Amino acid sequence: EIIMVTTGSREVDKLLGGGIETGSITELFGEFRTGKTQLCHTLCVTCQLPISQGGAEGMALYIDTEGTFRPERLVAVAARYGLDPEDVLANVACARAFNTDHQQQLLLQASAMMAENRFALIVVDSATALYRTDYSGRNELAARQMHLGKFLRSLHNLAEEYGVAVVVTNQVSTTRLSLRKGRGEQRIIKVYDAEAIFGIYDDGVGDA
Amino acid sequence: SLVPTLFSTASGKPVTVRRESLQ
Ligand SMILES: Nc1ncnc2c1ncn2[C@@H]1O[C@H](COP(=O)(O)OP(=O)(O)O)[C@@H](O)[C@H]1O
Ligand SMILES: [Mg+2]
Repeated sequence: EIIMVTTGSREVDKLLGGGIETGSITELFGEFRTGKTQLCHTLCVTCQLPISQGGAEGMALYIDTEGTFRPERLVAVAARYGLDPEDVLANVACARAFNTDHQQQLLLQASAMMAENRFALIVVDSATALYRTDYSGRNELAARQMHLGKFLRSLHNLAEEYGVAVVVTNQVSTTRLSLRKGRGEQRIIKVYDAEAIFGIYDDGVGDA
Repeated sequence: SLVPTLFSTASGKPVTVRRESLQ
């Protein structure tokens, strides 16, 4: 029931034992421009790839709280994997929620969508931009970390129930990965415990 | 009877779900 979604980089997948595991929450920790969003975009297409190709053969649910979701990037990634861009764009559902009111309803909607159709990955970029304001939207939210914790708990339940991979990004069962900047435009990833170098290109995350 | 969602396809198509599913 647990499948590994290729990250687009053989080295990274090798370190991750195949890639992003399904049925669990994988937290990506990294500063700005570490490739957290770019990684999510690549995964939103790889999740649709055939199992043989390291995919979960499923759709992707993208919860954008940073407003950095760009469907065009998915198209470029699709080209690399020889997948019809129209289909990949239709196989990725995205909800751009910055207010807590909408963010609070996304989980419920996600469950219904996953119950009605087959999804393989749920992306949350980013948890940092989540629950910034209170329910009214007028003020700051008290004890945000407590609210965020409950969100992740329910997200883990969806992960276990619908057996979908969940990648949650954080600026600066849960598998925690840290992202960093390499010698040049290369990136380094390692588990919080042994490191791998990957690159960010038009076609998306890859090796070298 | 379907219900609207905040989600939409990257192609721009709005996403809906049956109320019973939300139930
Ligand atoms: N089309 C592209 N080609 C090459 N590198 C890219 C491309 N798009 C983004 N990147 C790289 O992605 C890095 C991280 O971007 P992003 O994942 O959005 O950051 P964050 O992890 O802060 O969300 C940038 O530093 C940039 O060099
Ligand atoms: Mg981001």
